[PDB]
Amino acid sequence: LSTAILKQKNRPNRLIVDEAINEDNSVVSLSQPKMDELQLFRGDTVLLKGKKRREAVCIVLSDDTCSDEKIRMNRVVRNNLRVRLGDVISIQPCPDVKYGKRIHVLPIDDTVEGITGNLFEVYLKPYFLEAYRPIRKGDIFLVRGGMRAVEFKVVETDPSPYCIVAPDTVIHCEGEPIKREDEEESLNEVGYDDIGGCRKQLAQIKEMVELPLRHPALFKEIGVKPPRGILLYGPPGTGKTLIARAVANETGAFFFLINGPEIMSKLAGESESNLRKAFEEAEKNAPAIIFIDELDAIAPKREKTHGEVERRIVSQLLTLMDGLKQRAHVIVMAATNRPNSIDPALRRFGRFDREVDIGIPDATGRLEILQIHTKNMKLADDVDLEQVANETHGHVGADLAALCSEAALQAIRKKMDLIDLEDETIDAEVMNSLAVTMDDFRWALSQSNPSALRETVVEVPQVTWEDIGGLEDVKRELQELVQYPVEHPDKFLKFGMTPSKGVLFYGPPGCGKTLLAKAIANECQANFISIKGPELLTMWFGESEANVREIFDKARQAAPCVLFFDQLDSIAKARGGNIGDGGGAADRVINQILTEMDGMSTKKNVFIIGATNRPDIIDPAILRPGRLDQLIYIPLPDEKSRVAILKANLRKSPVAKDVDLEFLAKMTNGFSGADLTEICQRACKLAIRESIESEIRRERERQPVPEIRRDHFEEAMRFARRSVSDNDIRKYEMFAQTLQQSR
Amino acid sequence: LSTAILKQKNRPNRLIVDEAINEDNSVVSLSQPKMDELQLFRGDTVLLKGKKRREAVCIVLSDDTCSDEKIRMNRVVRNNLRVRLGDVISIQPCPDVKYGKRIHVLPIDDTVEGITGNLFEVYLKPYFLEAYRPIRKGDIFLVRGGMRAVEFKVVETDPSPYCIVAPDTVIHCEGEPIKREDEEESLNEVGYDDIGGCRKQLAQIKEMVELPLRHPALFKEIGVKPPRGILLYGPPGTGKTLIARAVANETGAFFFLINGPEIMSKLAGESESNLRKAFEEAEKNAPAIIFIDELDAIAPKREKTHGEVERRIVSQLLTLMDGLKQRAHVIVMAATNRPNSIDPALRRFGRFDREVDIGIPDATGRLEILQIHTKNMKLADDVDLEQVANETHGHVGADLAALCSEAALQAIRKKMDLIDLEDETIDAEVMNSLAVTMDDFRWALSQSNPSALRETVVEVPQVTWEDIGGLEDVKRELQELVQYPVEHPDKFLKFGMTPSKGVLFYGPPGCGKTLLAKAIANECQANFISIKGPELLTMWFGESEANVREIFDKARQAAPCVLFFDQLDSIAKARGGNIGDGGGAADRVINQILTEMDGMSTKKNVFIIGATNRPDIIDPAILRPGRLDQLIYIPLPDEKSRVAILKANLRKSPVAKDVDLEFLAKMTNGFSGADLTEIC
Ligand SMILES: Nc1ncnc2c1ncn2[C@@H]1O[C@H](COP(=O)(O)OP(=O)(O)OP(=O)(O)O)[C@@H](O)[C@H]1O
Ligand SMILES: Nc1ncnc2c1ncn2[C@@H]1O[C@H](COP(=O)(O)OP(=O)(O)OP(=O)(O)O)[C@@H](O)[C@H]1O
Ligand SMILES: Nc1ncnc2c1ncn2[C@@H]1O[C@H](COP(=O)(O)OP(=O)(O)OP(=O)(O)O)[C@@H](O)[C@H]1O
Ligand SMILES: Nc1ncnc2c1ncn2[C@@H]1O[C@H](COP(=O)(O)OP(=O)(O)OP(=O)(O)O)[C@@H](O)[C@H]1O
Ligand SMILES: [Mg+2]
Ligand SMILES: [Mg+2]
Ligand SMILES: [Mg+2]
Ligand SMILES: [Mg+2]
Repeated sequence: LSTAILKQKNRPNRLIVDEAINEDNSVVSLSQPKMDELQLFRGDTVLLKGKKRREAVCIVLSDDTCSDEKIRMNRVVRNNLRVRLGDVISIQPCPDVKYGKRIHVLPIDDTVEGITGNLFEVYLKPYFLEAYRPIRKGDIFLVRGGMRAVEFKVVETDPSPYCIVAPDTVIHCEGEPIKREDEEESLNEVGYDDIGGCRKQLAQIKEMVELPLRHPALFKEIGVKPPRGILLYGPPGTGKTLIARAVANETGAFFFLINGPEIMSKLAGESESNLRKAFEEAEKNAPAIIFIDELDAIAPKREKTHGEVERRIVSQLLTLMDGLKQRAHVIVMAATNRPNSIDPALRRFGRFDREVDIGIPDATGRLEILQIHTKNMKLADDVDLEQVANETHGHVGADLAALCSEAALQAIRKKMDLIDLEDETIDAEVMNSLAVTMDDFRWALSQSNPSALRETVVEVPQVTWEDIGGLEDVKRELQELVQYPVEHPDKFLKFGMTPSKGVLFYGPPGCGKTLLAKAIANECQANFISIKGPELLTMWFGESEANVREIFDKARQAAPCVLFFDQLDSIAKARGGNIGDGGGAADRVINQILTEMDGMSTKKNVFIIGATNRPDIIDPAILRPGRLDQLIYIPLPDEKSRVAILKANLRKSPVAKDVDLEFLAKMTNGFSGADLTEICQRACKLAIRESIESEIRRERERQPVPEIRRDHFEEAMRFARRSVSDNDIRKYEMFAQTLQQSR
Repeated sequence: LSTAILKQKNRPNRLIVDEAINEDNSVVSLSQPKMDELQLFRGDTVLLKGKKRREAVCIVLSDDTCSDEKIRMNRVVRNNLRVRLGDVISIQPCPDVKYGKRIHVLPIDDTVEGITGNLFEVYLKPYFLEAYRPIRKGDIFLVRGGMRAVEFKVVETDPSPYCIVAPDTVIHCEGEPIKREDEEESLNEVGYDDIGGCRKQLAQIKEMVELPLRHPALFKEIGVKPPRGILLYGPPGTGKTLIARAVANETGAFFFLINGPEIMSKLAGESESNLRKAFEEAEKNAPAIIFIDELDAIAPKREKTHGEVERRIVSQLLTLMDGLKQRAHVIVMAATNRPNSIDPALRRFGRFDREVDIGIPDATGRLEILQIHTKNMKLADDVDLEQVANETHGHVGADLAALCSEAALQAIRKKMDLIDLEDETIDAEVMNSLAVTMDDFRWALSQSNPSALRETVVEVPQVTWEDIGGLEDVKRELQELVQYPVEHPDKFLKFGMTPSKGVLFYGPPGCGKTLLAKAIANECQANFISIKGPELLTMWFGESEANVREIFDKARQAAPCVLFFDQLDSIAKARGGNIGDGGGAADRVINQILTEMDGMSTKKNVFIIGATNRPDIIDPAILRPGRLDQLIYIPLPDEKSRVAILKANLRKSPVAKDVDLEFLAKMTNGFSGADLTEIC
């Protein structure tokens, strides 16, 4: 119930926005029982409160067809109130609305292009002649007249912001034409409703910022001071500065914006004075909100700062934050991608004391974000955004916006066959037939990738489970560990049993350890991170473990995720394996991997997979419970599995019907999966050699091979060798025997 | 569908540029049926649109010999329209072209060298007398008369930009003469047609940079904002800066350049101030393009950056791209060859959201690059660019340009002994005779090596397959090893199986393991990286693995490449044999080689070949198929080989007829090939 502040509550003034029947730009209608409930009289002026602090004046009337909870209200004041159909607005009477003296209204530039008539007599005089229409400073109204309808913007009113347009009120239209860009930017201004997937964080921010500034007495009587510093921290793209934009657009208090690097100045000491002057500018316009974007830019650790001016700036900020209690009416926010780099003194109680964590949205959060970004988008009927939000597993809101933009560009590509770039104009019918479909979202989802992982992505060959032969039980387990919590989250969480956070693959080389990982990457609907072992190591001190920390943190945001540590022999070898280990850089890397895997334990599933080649050198601390709990032995295929391996490799290759894949398996008593592949590649190469010789033979006399035959496999069989010998197999069993005895 | 934007849809306005017959500078010729198709009347003034947003005005005159798909025009308008014979331009009516009031023309300096008379009366007044010539600002036209034909530049007109030179129109030529260098630079300006091998990338960049600018209504209708950030990445020489230059040249929007290190300044807060001033200037002149060249110079990782000024620069860039005050129709482009070094915050959407990879071109793309680079050059008829493109395997566009320059330099060299360095002038006959032959491409190609490989280059003693005696079967496996996947990639795909890309040579010393590698380096048509074993290893903790990674990454960039390990038992030994071996780095290097050879990445045409004296210490993982899958045993020569080895050594050696090499093979039984050479 921490979101009770978000709940819009029941107010009699609340009404639903609906299409108008006869309502013009200055009159609205309410139902007669609602008029009697609100004590609203016909002919009274009423005020409508919408989103983004947008307000308008209209006359209230009675309509017997109007629902009680609903209002009849036309589109001009819809755009004025910045609301759409279905929205909830507030209505109250406004007394003491006097006759207007002078108003300055100016047309919209694109609504008057090519128009040279007398604007007053054609447009303003007939519309306001003896109508007594109520207006507001900044109102937009559409007037019919001349050869094309014209919209105007009110620029000045006398008095302001409310007055009555009387027949003797001075109305003039001279002035510079208002550009469309300003009106469009004001219309597309961001509000709270733009924000999705962070309702809890939105409630926290509102009750930390808006409620104290709006009602300081409500806190005063109970005797608790408002929170003076709020820190918004999270991974890039989550919507921190979007929250800042929403607050700045829909708060009552004056808003001051500070960008960290902007504080810097060349003159000696002027940067601290700039921070100071910003704070006193907040002082004069109290109450106020200060937003310090990129706080880590100007607030590093003073223990680690090598510059005098930066250290002075941090200390000056600390002094200002300490005095912020003396201010009593100023609230400061800060957004940072790395909260850990900020000096801890700025995180002490009384300085950024309450920290809000803007996190990765869930499935319903991603659905909300997608719906928000598709509100201006035009969609067909086949589109279902719930599936799209389901398929985006680790995507942050910025990634979802990128997905929507890519899908729109894909629809534009689909229409690019008809549209011509070099054309001076675009046809109307082609423009109208343009629309976004499910196929565009599916293409975008194909090309979609979280921005956090673009540095860990690798191009993996196309591998599907049918490509892998044998290991049928192993395949089921891998789907039973990965696919069930991904597809059935409710089952696992309800039971409450602790999961295995690892599956170590130990087996002879070429038996499918890496292919199973490729199958996970291509099929399983979870973000995949492939870590080649010795990538994380760095010769420079401290960074080698840092790369381990960031990678483990990197998979943390994108849960569901699979962290594939290929060849654990390098990063995680036995403690004391380097008996000297004077530097300890390898040892500290092994310890760091231990810290992270034990460090995180929560509902969101992050699977760590290691495809070790020879598992005995691995530190057993990795294999001990709590880390890599489940182990799968990837064995050499038997006679039945080998036939599947031969079929899976040869399924895309045209082969003779005479070739018996069952016969080849029993001859290959001990061959691995890779060895069976070499038999097929060797046979394929021999067929190519014949085809090259055949085509040379035919062209030589003038101046082939449709499929691999039985003789081709016969010639390729003699070159075949058994890669992994019997002695190598025993050690792989020996590791299992030692673990089984301990188990 | 990806390159749908690059389709040049056929419209009647699209016409082929053709030579002139009797036309002067101010007219072009169209076929009568095509005129009736577009309702064009003879004598009408029309507006011509060409490359690089270049416009010209010409009069339409009918010709029965003019093709319906072609338009006749002279050299002057073609140089005005920045097009060539065989290009496509758009022709449309240009009404309301008024009579000129007063125009300013300035002659070209090199056409007036030695002319001291009144340029007006000598050239211009006869040129425009009762002609009503249509002219446009910036046009270049040549006038005959006097002592030498003189070109003129129209720098200003009244009205603008189109007017007709009427008899009363004032034509004055006073002013500062125009430099030749400026005209040359403008004529050799770089456009979208100068970039080859990047059709997908050009499609993406045109969709991002050109399409929203030219049609800012499609996105308004569909209700989205097109991506406003492009990050071009790839190995050096692929053309990222070239694509930036083409975009700057061919766009109408204001274009601002930001070189990386130019931002840095002495005084505190001047780097942030410079970035802010650039972005504010772009915002004022919206729509605009900002190009940040060498972005990794000023945008490194904040967590990996020591100096606080650099982190402040990164934060300022982050706030400028996306902050509380969003950008106003500004597109930001950047080019780096290390996209991973860029800070992770810059890569998300609302920033460098679209990352476009300028990869190494394949055969057809590099043929396109060669055609682009040879359009200005003059070549003999015997040349074949297709063969030159086929032979250049790992070359990048810069390397192809270097090949062209080297070939032209060889063409100059061939004509050197005729001409003199200290002579005042070159013989005109030598200049006319001068041309680039196929021999010059062949020589430049022989000396041509990729830029990526200018470090891993060694001198090889030029061994041929005939130098190696015996090993007849092994040679056939080696020749078809590298030839088949590159010469016939279709055959593998038709049979649908991956080629084998690994060979291990093991045998007694002196039997030709290193010799076979020498022959591969010369005879085989693929890049060759030869590295001895221990050279990769380094004192530092992570360097020894990073060295292995960059060699394999370098071989991938140069595919098809052969990566030969001279003593593979050095760098690839059995793990666990020595506990505490060094810092454990030797075992980790084996792991690095293991993942690079066969891992989760897609495998290119990189053939890994290794030779080892003692293969028993080789790590069994390295021997697994998919890594050195073929284990070739090169044993001591039999009697038949011992004859061949003796003959191969002495093939260039004058020997007596009486000595019988056949007997020598029978006496030696366990002799190695090195031992046989010792006798010789
Ligand atoms: N929860 C959300 N709901 C709706 N839109 C969102 C949400 N989160 C992000 N976006 C959108 O995705 C983009 C995120 O950019 P923005 O700069 O606001 O994110 P940020 O995480 O605060 O940034 P940074 O980490 O760089 O400070 C914007 O286009 C924003 O509108
Ligand atoms: N079950 C299988 N079905 C089909 N192909 C297989 C199978 N097992 C192995 N292969 C083949 O072997 C190769 C896969 O080797 P992989 O990298 O998975 O081996 P590994 O057991 O992880 O060994 P290592 O990492 O020690 O070399 C591919 O060429 C693949 O075609
Ligand atoms: N695709 C291409 N088409 C035509 N010419 C090309 C192409 N790529 C490179 N070139 C040629 O190579 C040079 C372009 O170098 P450029 O500065 O664009 O490379 P780059 O990839 O940006 O390099 P770096 O990353 O080192 O800055 C020019 O001489 C140009 O003619
Ligand atoms: N088959 C051969 N034909 C001709 N010369 C040969 C042959 N085998 C060896 N030689 C001669 O042996 C000498 C060096 O041989 P090479 O370097 O190829 O041996 P290797 O087997 O690779 O040795 P190592 O593994 O010990 O480095 C050269 O003089 C070369 O001419
Ligand atoms: Mg932000
Ligand atoms: Mg593997
Ligand atoms: Mg460059
Ligand atoms: Mg050797």
